[PDB]
Amino acid sequence: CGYSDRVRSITLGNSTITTQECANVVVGYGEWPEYLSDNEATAEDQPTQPDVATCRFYTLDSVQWENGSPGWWWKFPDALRDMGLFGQNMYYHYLGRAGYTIHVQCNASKFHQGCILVVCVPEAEMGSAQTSGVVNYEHISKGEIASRFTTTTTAEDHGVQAAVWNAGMGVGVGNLTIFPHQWINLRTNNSATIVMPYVNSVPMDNMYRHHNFTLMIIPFVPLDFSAGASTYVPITVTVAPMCAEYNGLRLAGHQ
Amino acid sequence: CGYSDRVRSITLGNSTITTQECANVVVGYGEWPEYLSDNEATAEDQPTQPDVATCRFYTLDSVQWENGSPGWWWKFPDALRDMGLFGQNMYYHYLGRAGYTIHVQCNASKFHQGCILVVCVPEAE
Amino acid sequence: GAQVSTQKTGAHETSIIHYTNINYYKDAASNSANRQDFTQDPGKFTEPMKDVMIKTLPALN
Amino acid sequence: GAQVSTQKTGAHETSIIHYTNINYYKDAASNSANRQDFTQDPGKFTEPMKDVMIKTLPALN
Amino acid sequence: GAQVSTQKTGAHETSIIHYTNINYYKDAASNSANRQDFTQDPGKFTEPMKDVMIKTLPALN
Amino acid sequence: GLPTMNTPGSNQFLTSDDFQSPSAMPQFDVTPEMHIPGEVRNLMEIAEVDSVMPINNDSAAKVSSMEAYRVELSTNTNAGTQVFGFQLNPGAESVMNRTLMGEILNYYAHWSGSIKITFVFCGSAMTTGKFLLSYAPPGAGAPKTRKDAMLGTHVVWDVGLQSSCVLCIPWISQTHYRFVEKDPYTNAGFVTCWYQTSVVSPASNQPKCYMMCMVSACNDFSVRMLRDTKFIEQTSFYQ
Amino acid sequence: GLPTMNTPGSNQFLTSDDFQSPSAMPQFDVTPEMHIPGEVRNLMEIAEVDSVMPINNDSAAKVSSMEAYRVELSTNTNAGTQVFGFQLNPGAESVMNRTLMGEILNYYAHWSGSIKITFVFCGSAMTTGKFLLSYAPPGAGAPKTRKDAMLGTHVVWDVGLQSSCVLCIPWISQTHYRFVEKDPYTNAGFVTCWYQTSVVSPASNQPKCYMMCMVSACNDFSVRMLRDTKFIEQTSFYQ
Amino acid sequence: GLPTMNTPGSNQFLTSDDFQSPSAMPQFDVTPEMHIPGEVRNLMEIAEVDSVMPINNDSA
Amino acid sequence: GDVQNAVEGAMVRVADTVQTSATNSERVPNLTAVETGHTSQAVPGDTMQTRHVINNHVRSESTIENFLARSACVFYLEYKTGTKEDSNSFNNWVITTRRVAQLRRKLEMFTYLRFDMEITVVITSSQDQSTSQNQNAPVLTHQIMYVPPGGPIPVSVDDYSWQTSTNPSIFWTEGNAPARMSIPFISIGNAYSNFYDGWSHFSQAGVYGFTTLNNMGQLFFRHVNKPNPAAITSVARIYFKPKHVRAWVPRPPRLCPYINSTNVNFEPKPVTEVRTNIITT
Amino acid sequence: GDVQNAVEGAMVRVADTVQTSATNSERVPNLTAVETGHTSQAVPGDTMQTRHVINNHVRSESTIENFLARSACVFYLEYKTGTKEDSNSFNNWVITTRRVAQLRRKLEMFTYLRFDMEITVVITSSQDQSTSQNQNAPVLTHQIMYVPPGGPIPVSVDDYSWQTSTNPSIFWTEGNAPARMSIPFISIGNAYSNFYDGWSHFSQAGVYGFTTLNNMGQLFFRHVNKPNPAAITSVARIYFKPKHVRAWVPRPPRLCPYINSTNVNFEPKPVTEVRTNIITT
Ligand SMILES: CCCCCCCCCCCCCCCC(=O)O
Ligand SMILES: CCCCCCCCCCCCCCCC(=O)O
Repeated sequence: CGYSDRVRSITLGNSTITTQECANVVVGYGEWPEYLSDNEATAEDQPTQPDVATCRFYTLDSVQWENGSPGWWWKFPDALRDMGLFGQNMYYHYLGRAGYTIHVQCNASKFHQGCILVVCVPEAEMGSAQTSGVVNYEHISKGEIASRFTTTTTAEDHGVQAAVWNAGMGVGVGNLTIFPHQWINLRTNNSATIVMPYVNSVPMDNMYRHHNFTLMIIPFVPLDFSAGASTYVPITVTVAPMCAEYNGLRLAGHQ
Repeated sequence: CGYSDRVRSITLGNSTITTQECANVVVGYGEWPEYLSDNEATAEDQPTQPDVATCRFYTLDSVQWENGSPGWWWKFPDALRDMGLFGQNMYYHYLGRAGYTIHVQCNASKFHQGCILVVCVPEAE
Repeated sequence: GAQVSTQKTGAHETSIIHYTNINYYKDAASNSANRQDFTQDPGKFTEPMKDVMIKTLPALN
Repeated sequence: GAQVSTQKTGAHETSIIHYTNINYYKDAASNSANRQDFTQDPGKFTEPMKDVMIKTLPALN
Repeated sequence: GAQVSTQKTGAHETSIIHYTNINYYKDAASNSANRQDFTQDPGKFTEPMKDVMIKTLPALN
Repeated sequence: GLPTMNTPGSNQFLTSDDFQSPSAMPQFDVTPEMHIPGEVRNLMEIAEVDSVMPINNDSAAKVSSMEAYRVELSTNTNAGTQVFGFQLNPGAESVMNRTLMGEILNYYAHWSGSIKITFVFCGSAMTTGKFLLSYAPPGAGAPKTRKDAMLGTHVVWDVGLQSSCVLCIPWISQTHYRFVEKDPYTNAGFVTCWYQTSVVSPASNQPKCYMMCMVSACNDFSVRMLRDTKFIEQTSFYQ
Repeated sequence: GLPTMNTPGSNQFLTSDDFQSPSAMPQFDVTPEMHIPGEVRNLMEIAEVDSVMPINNDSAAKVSSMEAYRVELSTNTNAGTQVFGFQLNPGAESVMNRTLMGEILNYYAHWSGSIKITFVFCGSAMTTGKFLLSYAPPGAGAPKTRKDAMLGTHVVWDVGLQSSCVLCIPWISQTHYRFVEKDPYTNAGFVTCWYQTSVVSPASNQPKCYMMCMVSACNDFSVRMLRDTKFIEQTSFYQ
Repeated sequence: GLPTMNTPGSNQFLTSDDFQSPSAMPQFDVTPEMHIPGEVRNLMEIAEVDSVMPINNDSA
Repeated sequence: GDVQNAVEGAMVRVADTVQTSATNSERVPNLTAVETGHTSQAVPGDTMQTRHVINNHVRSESTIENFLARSACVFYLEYKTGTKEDSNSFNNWVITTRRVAQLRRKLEMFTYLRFDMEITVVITSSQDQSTSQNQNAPVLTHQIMYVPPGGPIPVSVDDYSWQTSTNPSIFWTEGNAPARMSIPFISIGNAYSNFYDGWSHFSQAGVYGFTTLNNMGQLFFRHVNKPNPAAITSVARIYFKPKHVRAWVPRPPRLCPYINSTNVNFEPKPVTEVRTNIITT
Repeated sequence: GDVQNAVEGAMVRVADTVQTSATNSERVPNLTAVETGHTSQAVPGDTMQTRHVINNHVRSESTIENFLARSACVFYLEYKTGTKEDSNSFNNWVITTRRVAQLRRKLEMFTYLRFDMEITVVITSSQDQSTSQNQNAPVLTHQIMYVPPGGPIPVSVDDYSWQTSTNPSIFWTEGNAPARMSIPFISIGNAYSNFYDGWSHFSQAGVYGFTTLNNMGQLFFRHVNKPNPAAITSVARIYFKPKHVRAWVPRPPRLCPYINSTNVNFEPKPVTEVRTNIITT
C-alpha cells in the first residue's frame, strides 16, 4: 500500500476538510446517522430534505487557548441558528431532525505541551449558581459564541454554576469520558472528529426549545511552552449537519 | 502490513520490556539458548528447572553517562547473585547452566550526540 | 398451556432442574420480572470506531 | 378443559405471550368481562345513505 | 412439567405410593430439602490404607 | 372446594419478591417502540469504559481543582525514584473511589476480575523517558526501592510515538471473590511507578511535564451481592 | 391439603379488577335477544359524527341563544380581513369544548388523530365569495395578516353549488399522543379564517349572511387513559 | 376465582416442616464447587471408626 | 427476545484465559494511543505467561433488570381521621420520583428509561393521645384514589369526587397483606426522560428542566370510616418497583448532594477524599 | 445426584447376616493389628454360628440432611416502640451462629460445611405497664432490614437508611404466619469454615481464630408505626434451618462448655463421669 492512517479527507456538500494528523474517527454509539423510516414516522405531512444546501461544514467562532483558561461549551442545535440555509429552514419549520459531524481543529509546534478533552454530552441539564435561583437563556448560550467555564465558585445572578471540576452539572469531570469523546494531545494528533448521530426519545423535535447536546472542551493538562515560542494558539470548532429533514411549515417566528 | 520494525516487545515470565526504537536483535553466534540434551549430560541426578520463577527481567543498577566518563563493565553470572530466586537456586546448587537476554536501555533528545559500544566478551581474563 | 424453563443453579464438580410458570392475567404488564437474560455487548461503548483496530498492531502507524 | 389466548402487548422494533383461563361456575353470568374485542363499524352513523356517494365525485350533480 | 417420585414406606408381610412435586420458583435455592438419598461409603474412614488388607489373613505377616 | 392450607410466609411483603399482580388499567395501549442509539443492558458494559483517576490527591487545595488529575514529572531526576504508590483496593481506596469503575463497585459487596491501568504521557513532543510500572502482590508490604519493585510483576514502558502503555494487573487471589469493603483478610497488593531512566528534554523546552492515568475493568470481571451505596444521604424529603 | 401461601395484594378491592364471582340466582333464564337497529360498540363511532361548533361566543347574551352558532359574514369587506381565529386544543378550548367530539375527549387524558372542520355557507343563493381557510402549526404564534396565514397549510374554498368545503387538519406532532388537558408542552397550533376575495351580492338582497362550522374526528383517531369528567358534580344525593 | 378453603394446620410454623419459599436475592451466582478430600454423607460412617474407651474410671 | 416474556432467557459466561508462552515478537499488544477514544483490549495473557483457566462466573446481578428491580420507598404521606372542618382529614401527593435520594440516584444513571411498574403501599395507623384514648374503635378501611391529569380534585374529605366512576381506587382494610397494583408504561413519548435540557416556551423561557415533561396525576388518600371519639393518625408509605426495564444512554453517577426536586441545582464539592501523600503504603 | 434436586433419591439397606457353621481352619478373621490405623471388619458370623437373617432396616435419620435440617433458635433481640430520642427504639444484630450452645455444637462436628438456608422469624409483642396502659392501639407492623457488609447503618429509628432501595426487607404485620425467606450459599470461599487456624495479618498477628473469616452483615429491626401513648416491647426470635447440606472432614464432638463466641477458649473438664469400681454390675 501507499496509505497512511494519519491523513483523512472528509468531503460533505461543497466543503472539504483535510487533516494530516488525526487519530481515527469516533462514530457515536456505533451508529451512522440516516433518515427517518416509515415505521417511526408520526408526522403525516411530506418532509422536505434540502440535501446539499444544508449539509456542509459551518465554521463557528474560535477561542484562544491560554495557560490559565478553564474550558468552553457550546449548545447544539442552538449554535447553528445563524448559519445560512440551515438557520432559515430551522426558523420556518416546527419540527427538525439531523445528525452532526463535529470537527475540532487545533495545532502547535513540537515545543508545546497540553491536552484537551473533546466530549459531546447528550442532554446536559445544568445547575444554577444560586441554588434557590433559576437559570435563564442568556447564561445558557450566547449562540455561536462560546460559553466559558469558571474556576471560581461564585457567580452573578442567573449565573450557571460552572466550577470546572463538577462539569457544571454535579458529576465528577473525570467520568465525562463515558460519552463519545476524543483527546487532542499535542504531540500526536491535532484534531478530533466525532460523528454524533441523532439521539432523542421522540422522532423529531422543535429545534428552539430542545437542546440535543452540548460540546464541552476542557483542558486537562494546561497549555505550556518555553519563552519566545509563540503565545497565540486558537481552537476552531467546525460542525456539519447530516441528513437534515424538516416537517411542519408555517410562518417564521419564535413566538 | 501495519508493522514497523522499530517496535519490539519481549515478554519473558511476568516481565515485559517494550521498546519503540531499536535495531533488530543479535542472537549470539546464530544459536538460541535451550536445555541440555541427554547426549551431553554428565551429571546423573535429576535436574530442577524452575522455569517462570527464575526467568524474568532483573533490572540491575544504572550508572550516569557523562562527557568525561570512560566506560563500565559487569561480570556474569556473578552480578545476579542477589537477584531473587535466581540467587537462591545458585546459592543452594553446585552446578548451574543458563543463557541470558541482555537489554541495555538509554535515551536522549535530538540535540544530544554520543555513541556507546555494547559488547558481550566471553572469557575475559 | 404451561411453560417450562430451567432454574439458575451453579457449577458442579466433574445440572438441569425445571420450574413451571403460567400467566393468569390478560395484560403483559402483569407478568413477572424478566430476570433471566444475560446477553450483553460492550462494543458500542468500548470501541466506537469507524476503522477497525487490530490489537497486536500499533494504534497509529 | 382449559382455554388459551393471547395477551395484549404493544408493538416492537423490527410477539405472542399466552395466558390460561378456566371457568369455575355453572352460569355464564359469572364469567370475566369480555375486554378483548375491538371490532367496530362507523357505517351506520357516518353514512346512513340510500344512494352510495363516491368521495371524489361532487355530492350533488 | 410435574415430577413423580415414591414415598417412604416401611416393609410389609410377604409397596409403591407416589407423590407429585412441582417447583414454583426460578432459583434452585428455593427448592425443598433433599431428604431422600441414603448413599454412603465408610471406606474413606474405616480403611484408609494403601495396601489392601484381606480380613481372613493375618494383618502383619 | 379444593382444600388447601397456608404455610409460613403468607401475607408478608418482601422487597426482592417477584409475583404477578393485577393491572390497574385493563387493555392499556402502550406507545410503540422506536430505536434510540446506545443501549446498555448490563452494567459491566459501563465498567469496561476508561475513566481518569485522580492520583494527585495530597491536599484539599488541589483536590478542588483540575490539579488532582495530573501527576507531575520533572527532568533531571535520579533513576530509581518513586513517582507514586498506593495500595490497590478499588471501592475503598480514595484514588479509585469515585471513578466510573469505583462507583459501580460500591453497589456490590463482592468483586472479582482483572483491572487495567492505562498510563498516558501528556508531555512535550520532543521529550523522552522510560518508566517501570510495578505491581507487587500482597504479603510483604509495599516495595521501598526500584529493586524491590523489580522482583514483582512489571512492565517497562518506553515512551515514544505511541503515547500510552497499559499495565494489565492480573487476578491472583486465593478466593474467587474479594470484598469491595476494606477487610484485612483480602488485600490486593500495591501498584507503584518508578523512573526507569529519567526524563530528558532538549534546549528550550519546559522542564516539568505531566502524565495522566486511566482505569477500567477487563473483559472478565463480575460483581455479586447487591447493596446500598454510602455516597448519598438526606435528612428530609427534597423540595 | 395442597399448600399454598398468600402474596401481597390479597383481600383488597381494586376498582378496575376482573375476576369471576358466584351468581346470586342459579340458572336464571335470561330474556332472548332481539335485533334493535343502531348499535354502537366503540365510542369512536360517535366521535366521527359531525357536531356543530359554537364559534361565536363573545358574550353571555349570544351564548344563551341560537346566535352562538352563526358566524356573521358581511358584503363590502376588504380582502384579507380575518373572519375568526382560535387556537386548536380540543377538550380545553371553549369553542370545541362541549361539542360531541369534545365531550367524548374529556373522559380521556391522551388523544391522537386528525380533525376535520367542515365549513358550510348558509347565505343567499345569489351571493358569492371565496375564503382562505388556514391552519398554522405552533411555534410562532397565531398569524396576524393574510400573508402570515398563507405560509401555513391552507385551502382556498370557492363557494358555489357545493355548499361546504372541509378543512382537514393533519396530525403533525413530535409525540404520538397529546394531552387533552391544556399543557404548555403540547400545543396544536392555530386555525384561522380569512376573506380571500369578498362576499358580493346582487341588487335587492340582504347584505349580511351567515356561515356555520361542523367538527368531527377523522378515521384515524384514538384515546388513552380513561378518567372522570369535570362537567358534572353534586353536593348531595338526588331525590 | 378458583375456590378453595383452608384446613386445620394453616398459618402454623412447624420446626420439622419442608416447603418451598421465595429467595431473598434473585439470580445469585453461587461460587463453583471444588473437590475437598474426605466427605461424610451419613453419620454412621463416623460411628464405624474406632474410639478408645476409658474403662479405668474409679476416681476423679 | 421480548422483555415482557419472562420465561424466555439466555445464557452466557465470563471469558476464559488461554495459556500463553514467552515471546520476542515484533508486535506490541499493550501499546495504544488513548487519544483515539478507544479503550485498550489487553487481556492478562498479553504481558504474562498465564496458565489455562476456565471461568464459570456469570454476570447475573449486574443485569439492568436485577439491578433496578427492588422495591424502593419513594414517599410517605400523613393524614388524621377527621371531619369536613379539618384540613388534614385527607391528604394528597403529586406523583414524582425525585423526593428520595437513593432511588433518584439509581434512575439518573440512564438518560432514557422504559419500564412497567409494581406499586405496593404499606399503611400504618397509630392512636393519638386524648382524654378518651381508651375509647373502643373497630377496624379502619382506607381509600387510595388515583386522579389522572386534569380530573376532578377533592376539596374536602366528603364530596362527589370520591365516587370514582372511572378513577382506579383501592379499598384496603387493616390487618391484611399490603395493597399492590401493576401499572403499564404510560408516557406520551417512547421512553421516560430523566433529563430534559430545554424550555417549556418556544421563546426560550418559562420552566427550565425535567419538570416540563413530568405530569402523572396525583394520589388522594382518606379514611373511609366516620370519626371515632378520638383521632387516629395514619401514615402511608409508598413503594415503587420498576420491572421489565430497558435503558438507553448511560450517564456518570451523581457526585454532589441534591437540593431541590424540581431542578438539578447543586453547590460544588471536592472531587474525592484527600489522602496523606502521593506515595502511601 | 444434585443435592438441590430433591425429588431424585437413592435407596440402600443395612447388610444381612449370612448363616455360618463351625470351622477349624487356619485363618483368623478376628486377629488384627490396631497399630495399622485400620478398623477391623469383623462381622458376627466370624466368631459364632449365626442363622440367616434378613434386615430391612435403613439408615435414614442419620443422613446429614435429616440430621441438620431442623429449625434452631439462634438469637433473640428486643426493641421498644419509641421516638428518635430513645436508643432502644430500634436494635440490630451482627449475624453469627455462635451465640447458642446447641446449634453451635452440631455445626462444629464438621470442619467444612456448604448449605443453603431458610430463615424464619417469630416476632412477639407485649404491653408495658404505665398509667395509660388501657390505651387503645391498632396492629403493629415490623420491619426487618438486612444490611450486607459495608452498607449504610441507621443511627436512629428514622433516617434515610430505612428507604431500602436495594437492601432486602420484610414488612410483617402481627397476627399472620411467621416471616420466612430462603437464602442461597453466600461465601467467597467454596465452603463455610467452622474452624480457621491462622492469623489476619501476614506478620503472624492481629486476630486469631474463626472470627477473621466470618463477616455476614447485620439485621436491623424497628417498628414502622408511630408511637402510641405507651410503649410496647417486642422481642424477635430468629430461627435458622440449613437445607441442601454437604459436609467435609468430621471432627470430634465438643466436650468442654463454651465461654466466648469469638474464640474456642475453654477450661479443662474431666474426661467422663466417675464410677464406683472397675468391676461393676
Ligand atoms: C390506585 C391506582 C394507582 C395508579 C398509580 C399510577 C402511578 C403512575 C406512576 C408513574 C411512574 C413514573 C416513573 C417516572 C420515572 C422517571 O422518569 O423519573
Ligand atoms: C431480610 C433478609 C435477610 C437476609 C439474611 C441473610 C443471612 C445470611 C446468613 C448467613 C448464614 C451463615 C452460616 C454460617 C455457618 C458457620 O460457618 O458457622
